[PDB]
Amino acid sequence: FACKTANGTAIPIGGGSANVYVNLAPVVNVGQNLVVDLSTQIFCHNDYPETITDYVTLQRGSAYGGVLSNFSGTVKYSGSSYPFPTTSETPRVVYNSRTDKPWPVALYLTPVSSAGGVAIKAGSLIAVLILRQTNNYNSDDFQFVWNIYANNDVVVPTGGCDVSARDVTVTLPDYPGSVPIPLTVYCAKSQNLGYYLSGTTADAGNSIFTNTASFSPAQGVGVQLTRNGTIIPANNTVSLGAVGTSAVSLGLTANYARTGGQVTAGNVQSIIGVTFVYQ
Amino acid sequence: LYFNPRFLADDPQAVADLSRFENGQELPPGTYRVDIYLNNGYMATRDVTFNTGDSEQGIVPCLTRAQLASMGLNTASVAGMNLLADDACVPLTTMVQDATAHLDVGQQRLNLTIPQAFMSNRARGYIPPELWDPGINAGLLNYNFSGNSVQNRIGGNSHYAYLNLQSGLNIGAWRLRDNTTWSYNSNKWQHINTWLERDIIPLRSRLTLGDGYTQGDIFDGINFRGAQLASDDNMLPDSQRGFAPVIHGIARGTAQVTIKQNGYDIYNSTVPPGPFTINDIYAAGNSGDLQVTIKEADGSTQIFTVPYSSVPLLQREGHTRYSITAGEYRSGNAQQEKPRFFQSTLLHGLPAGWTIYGGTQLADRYRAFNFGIGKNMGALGALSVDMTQANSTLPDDSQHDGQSVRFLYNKSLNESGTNIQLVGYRYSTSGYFNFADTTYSRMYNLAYNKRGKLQLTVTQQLGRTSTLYLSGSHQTYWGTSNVDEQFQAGLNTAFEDINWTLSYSLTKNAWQKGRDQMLALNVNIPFSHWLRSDSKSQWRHASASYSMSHDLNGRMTNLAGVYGTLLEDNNLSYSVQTGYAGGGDGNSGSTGYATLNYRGGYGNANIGYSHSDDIKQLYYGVSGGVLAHANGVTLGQPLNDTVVLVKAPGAKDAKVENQTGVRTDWRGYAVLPYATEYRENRVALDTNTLADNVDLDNAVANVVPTRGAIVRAEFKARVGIKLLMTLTHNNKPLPFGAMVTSESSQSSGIVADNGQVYLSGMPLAGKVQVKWGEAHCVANYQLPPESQQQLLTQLSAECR
Amino acid sequence: ADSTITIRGYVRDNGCSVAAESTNFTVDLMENAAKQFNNIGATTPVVPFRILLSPCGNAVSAVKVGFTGVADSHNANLLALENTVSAASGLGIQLLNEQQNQIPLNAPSSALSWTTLTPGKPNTLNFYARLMATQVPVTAGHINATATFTLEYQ
Amino acid sequence: GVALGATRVIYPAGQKQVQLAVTNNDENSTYLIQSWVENADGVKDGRFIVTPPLFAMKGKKENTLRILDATNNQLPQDRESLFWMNVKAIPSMDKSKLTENTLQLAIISRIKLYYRPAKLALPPDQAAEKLRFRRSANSLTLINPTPYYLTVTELNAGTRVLENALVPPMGESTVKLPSDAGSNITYRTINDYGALTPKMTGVME
Repeated sequence: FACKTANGTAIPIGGGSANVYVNLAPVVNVGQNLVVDLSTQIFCHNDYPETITDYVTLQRGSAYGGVLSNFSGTVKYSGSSYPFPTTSETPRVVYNSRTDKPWPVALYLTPVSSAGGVAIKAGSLIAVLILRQTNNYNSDDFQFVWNIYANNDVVVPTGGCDVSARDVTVTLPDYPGSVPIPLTVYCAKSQNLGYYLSGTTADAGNSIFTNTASFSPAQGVGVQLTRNGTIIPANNTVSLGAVGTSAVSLGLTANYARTGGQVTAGNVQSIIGVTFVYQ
Repeated sequence: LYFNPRFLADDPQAVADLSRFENGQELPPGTYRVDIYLNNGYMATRDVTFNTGDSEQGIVPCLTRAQLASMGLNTASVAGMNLLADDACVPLTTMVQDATAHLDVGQQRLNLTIPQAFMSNRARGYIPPELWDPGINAGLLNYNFSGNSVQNRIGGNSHYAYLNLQSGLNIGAWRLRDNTTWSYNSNKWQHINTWLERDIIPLRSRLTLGDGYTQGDIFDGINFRGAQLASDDNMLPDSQRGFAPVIHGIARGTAQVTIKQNGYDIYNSTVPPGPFTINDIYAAGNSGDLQVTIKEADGSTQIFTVPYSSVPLLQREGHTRYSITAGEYRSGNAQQEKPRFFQSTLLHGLPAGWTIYGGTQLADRYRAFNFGIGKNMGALGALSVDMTQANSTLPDDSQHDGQSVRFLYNKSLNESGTNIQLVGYRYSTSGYFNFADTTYSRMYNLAYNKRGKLQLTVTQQLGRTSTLYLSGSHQTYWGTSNVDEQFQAGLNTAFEDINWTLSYSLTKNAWQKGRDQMLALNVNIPFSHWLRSDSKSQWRHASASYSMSHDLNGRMTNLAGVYGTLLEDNNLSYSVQTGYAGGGDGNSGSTGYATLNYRGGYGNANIGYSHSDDIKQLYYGVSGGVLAHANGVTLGQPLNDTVVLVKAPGAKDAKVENQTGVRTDWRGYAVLPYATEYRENRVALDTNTLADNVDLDNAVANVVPTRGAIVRAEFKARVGIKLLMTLTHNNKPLPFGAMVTSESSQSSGIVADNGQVYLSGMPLAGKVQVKWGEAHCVANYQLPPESQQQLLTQLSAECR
Repeated sequence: ADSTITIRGYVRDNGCSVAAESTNFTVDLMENAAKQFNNIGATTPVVPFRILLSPCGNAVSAVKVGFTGVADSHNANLLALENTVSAASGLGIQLLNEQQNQIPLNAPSSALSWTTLTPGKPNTLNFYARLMATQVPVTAGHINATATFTLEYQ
Repeated sequence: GVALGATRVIYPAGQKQVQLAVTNNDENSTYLIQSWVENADGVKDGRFIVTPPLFAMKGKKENTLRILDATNNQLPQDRESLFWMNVKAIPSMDKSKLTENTLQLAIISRIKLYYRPAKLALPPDQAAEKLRFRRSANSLTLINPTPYYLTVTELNAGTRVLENALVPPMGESTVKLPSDAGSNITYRTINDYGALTPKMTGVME
C-alpha cells in the first residue's frame, strides 16, 4: 500500500512518516465548531489490490499545541465517532482497489470554555496520527505517522466590548448644581473590568480638574466627578466588579468644586477621559 | 393675603384676575390629578381625590395607608395608623402631627411635608417596590450575521457564515428566552438554550425553569436543565450590596459623624444622642480601612479606625443568600451521561462580621457536603476556610471517599503600601472527585485528580500612576509529577494621555512539555493633545497604537495602527493597522488589517479587510434587533436584555440624547440598546433636533425597569402653532393677566400686556375663551393655510 | 481614550436681593389736625424707611435708585395717598435722601445719579419721609400710599 | 426679597428662547412678580414676550422666566439692539393688619437685554480693544466704532475720576471732563457675562 498527499510528501510501502498542512477556520467565536477535513489531504492505494486486501485504520492520535490545550472534541471515521484526542483504535477500512482513495478521517474540534487569543499558531504541528495498516495475505504490518500541521493561524474571539455613548456631554445647572452623567458599559463575555479617569488637574491632590474654557473662563472654580457620593481622583482604578451581558452603570455625577479664591462668572469647561483596564 | 391692584397698574379698573392668586386658590374639583412631592422629593403622579375637611385649602387629599407606607411613612411611628382600614381615608393632617398638605392646580404640585420622626430609617438610594415596573407584554428578536471569504495560496475558495438568533417573550412577569445558531460552510442547525425566569419580589428571589447554570462561588459552576431558586443582590438597594461592616457608636448629644477612607469622605450624617448603628456604607471592597470621626455639640471629637477586608465569600451582617438547583445535567459533550442532581447552597451572616456557609449536592451516584466559616480578622485582613467531603463512584462502579480544604486570604494594606487581592490554597486527598468527573462515561481525564492549587494576586502602586499587577496559578497532581503553571506580570503607566503597558506571561501546561514565554509592550498615543481644538478638524478622537511582541524563542512581531471616527455623531469607527512578523516558525511578511464599523438607528454593520503574506479574509457582518408589541413593530440596535421603548407620536426623527446615534424610527418609536437594571434610568430627547413645528410636553422621563423587561417611556408632543393674539374688547384692550383657555386643545395662557396673549400648540383656526372675573369673552380666529410655514403668527380678534 | 466626557455649564453673577421695609403710619391725625393749615403739610408721615441689599453679587459696583408713583395733583413734587372714603385730604408723602434732599418722583432715568455699593457685603439705604400739602382740609381716617423704587443695574 | 439670576441677559439672533433665574429669600412672606420688556425710548413695545408674565411665589424657591423672540427679523443686523427687562415684585399684607394706615413700597428691578444679530464681524471677547477718546474744552467724548454695546466704568482721567456712562455703537457719548483732570485716562469695560475685565488704556483717534 502506497499513500500520497497533496504536496510532494508521500508514504511508501512498509509504512513511514509524512507531514501535511491543512488550513483551518480563521474565525471562530465561543461555542463555534471547527472542522478539519483530512480526507482531502491523504490518498492511499493498495500495492497488490488484485489478490491482497489491505486493512487500514487509525491506531492512535495525539493532539499537540493549542489543539491539546484550548480545544477538544471528536474524530469521525467511516461514520463512527471517537474521542479527540483519541485513545482507542479506529474501525478497520478495507482497501482492495488499485486507484487511490481518500482516507475517511475527519476531526470535529470545539474550543474549551477558556478559549481566547490565538488558539493554534500557524506553522506549528496540530496533531500526530499513527495508523496501522495490515493485510490478510501475511502478517506484515505498517505504521504511517501523519503529522497534521496548520498553515493559517486561528484566533478564537476573545470579545472586544465598547462603552455606550462615546463623546458624551453634560451640563451643570448654575453654580450650586449636580448632574449624573449616563455612561453604561457592557461586554458579551463576563470578565473583571475597571475604569480610571485622566485629564488636567488643578491642585496637588489630583481631585479637581482645571477649567480650560476659551470665552472668558470663570477663574476660581472647577469640575469634580463623584461616584456613589465619593470624590474620584484622577488616575485611580475603580473596581466595577463582574460585568456580563446586562450593562452596568458607571454611576458618575458631575459637580462643582473650589480651586482658587474669589469666584468669577461666565463659563467653565473641562475635558475628562476614561480608560478601561482588564484584570 | 391680599394684593393691592394699584401696584400692578395705575388704571383704577386694572384687573380683578389677581383675586385668583391672592389666596391659596384651592381647586374645587375633587380629582386634583397632581404629582405628589413628599419632603421636597417627588414620588409619583396620580389622580388624588380630595375630601372636604379642615385643611389649608379646605380639601384634604385622600391618600391610601399602604401608599403612605410605601412612600416612606411608618405605621408604627404614628398612632392610629393600624386601627384605620386599608380602604379608609388616612387623616394625615390630624393623625400625624406637624403634617402640611398643599395643592397647586397651576403647577399641578401636591406639596406634602411630614416630620422626619414619622419616617423610618432607610438605606441610601432605596427604591420602593411600587415604582418597579414589571414590563409590557411583547416579543423580542435579535439577529446577528457574520460572513467570511478567506482566500489562501492553496484552496482559497472558502466562504463561512454564522447566524445567531435570540428570541424572547415578556408575557406578564414571566420572561422566556431561546437561542439558535446557523453555520454555513463552503447548512447545519444548532440549539443552545431555552429558559424562563420569574422574579418573586416578596421573597426577593428568582425562579428559573429550563436551561441554566449555577453560581460557582462554593461548588464548581455547572450547566444544568431544571428548576433553580436563587437569591440575588440586584434587588437589594445599591448602598447595601456587597460587604461592609456595621458600625456602632455612642453619641453624647446631637453629634456629626463622618466616616472616610483613602483621604476622601465616604459618608457623613447627624446622630441624636444615644446608641447608633449604621450599615448603609457602600461596598468599598479593598480600598482600605475606614476612619470614623464624631464631633459633639460641645466640640469634643472621638476618632477611631475600623478595618475593612472582604473575601468574595463574605456577606453583610444579618443577611442571607441561598441558591437551590434541581434537575438534569447537561455537560455540553455528547459523551458525558446526563444524570439527575439536586444542589442547595446557603450563606448567612453573624455579628462582628462573621459568615457561615454550607452546601449539599446529591445525585444517584454522588453525595457531597461542604461547611465553611468566613471570619473577618480585621487589621490582619480576612480569611475564609471551608472543608468539603465527597463519596463518589467512578464509571467502573468503584466507590471513592475524598476530602478537600480551601483557604482564601485577602488584605487591604493601602495605608502606605500595596494591598493584595487573593491568596488561595486548595488541597484535596487521593479520592476526592468533583461532579464533572463522576459522569464522564457510562459503563478520559479521570486518570489524575487535582491535588494542590495555589493562586496569588498582587497589586502594587508606584507613584500616583504606576501600577503593577501580578498573578500566579500553580497546580499539582496525584501520582504524576507534571505541574501546571501560569504566571502573569504587568506594568501600567500614563504620562498625561499616552498609555504604556508591559506584560510578561509564562505558561506550562500539564500534559505539554516546555514553558512558553510571551513578553508584550503596547503604547497608546491619542491625537488630541497634539492638535488644537478645531470644530472642523475631522482628525479629533483619533489615536495611534503600537504593539510589540516577543516569544523569547526568536520571533519578532510588530504592529502600528491608527483608529478614529469619520462621522458627524461618531456613528462610524475606523481602524487601520499594518504589521510585520519575522523569525520563529519562518513565516514572514507585512500584516495588515482595516476595519470599519457603523452603528446606526437600524442595525450595526461592520466590514473588515485583512491582508497577510498568504492569508486574506473579508469580514462582513450585520446585527440588529426587533421589538413587537401592541402598538406595532419597531427595529433598532441589538436589544441588550433590559430595554426602554421610547414612545413619542409626533416626533418623526427625534434623536435620544447621550446615545450613539439612537434615532426614533419612521413612526417615531425607538428602542434603547442598553439600560441599567433595578436603577433609575433617565431618558431625554435633544429638543434642538426635534421638529420646529412640534413641541414636547416634557423632555425628561424616569423609568426603573426590572431585569429582562421592556418599559415604555411616554413622551407626548404637540404639533400646534405658536400664536401672539391681540384681543380687544369694546374697542379697548383686555385687562392685565386675563386667563385665556383654548377650547380645541388643553393650552392656556395669561395676558401679558396691551391685550397681547401668547398661545402654544394652537390649530390654524379655532375658538378661545378669556375670563378674569365672575366667561367674559368667547372669541374665534381663523388663519390662512400658509401660516403653518411661519414660525410665529400675530393677529387680532375682538369679543362680543 | 475609549470615551471622553465634556463637562460644561456657565456660572452667572447673581444680582442684589432687596426687600423693602413696610412703613407704618401712627400719627392718628394728632399733628395734622392741630396745624389745619396745609401750607407745607404737617410732617406727620415722617419715617426712616430702610432698604436692605443682601446678599449682593461679586461684580455689582454701582446701581441707580429712582422713585415713581402717583403724583399729587396739588403738589407735583409729592406723592398723593390712595383715594378712599377714609382717606385724609390734604396729605401726601414726600421722600428725601440721607442728606435731606428731596428726590423727585417719576424722574427720568438720566436724571438720577449713580449710587456706590460695597461689593460682597450687606448694605442698607435709609431715606427720610415727610408730609406735604398745598390746599385742602385734613380728613383723618386711614391713609394708603402706593409707590415703587426702581433699582437699575449696571 | 427677589434676586435676579443674572444682571445681564443676552439674546443671540436665531435662537428661540432664553432663561432667567429668579429666587426668593423672604420665606416668611409671599411675593408676586410680573415681568415685561420695554423699548429704549420708554414705550411698552411688545416686541418681546415673557411666557409667565405674572405669577406669585411663596416660601423661598427658584423659578425660570422665559424670553421668546417676536421681532420677525425686523431689526438692524449691523448693531445689537438694547431693551429693558423689568421685574416688578409686589408683597402681601395681613387682612387684619390692613385696617391700620401704612405705606408699602414695591420692588422693581431693571436689567439690560441685548439683542445680538448673528454673524458678527469683531470677536465678542476682543470687542473691548477698540476705543476712541476726544478731549474737548470741558468735556470728554468716547466713541466706539466696534459693532458692540460696550459699558465703561471707573473712568479715571488722572487724579479725577469721571462718572460712569454707557456708549452706543456707531456713536459718541459725552461726559463732563473735570478741569483738574490729567492726561492719561483709565477705563474699565464690562463684558457680556458681567465679569470685570482688566483695565486698559487708549489713545485719541
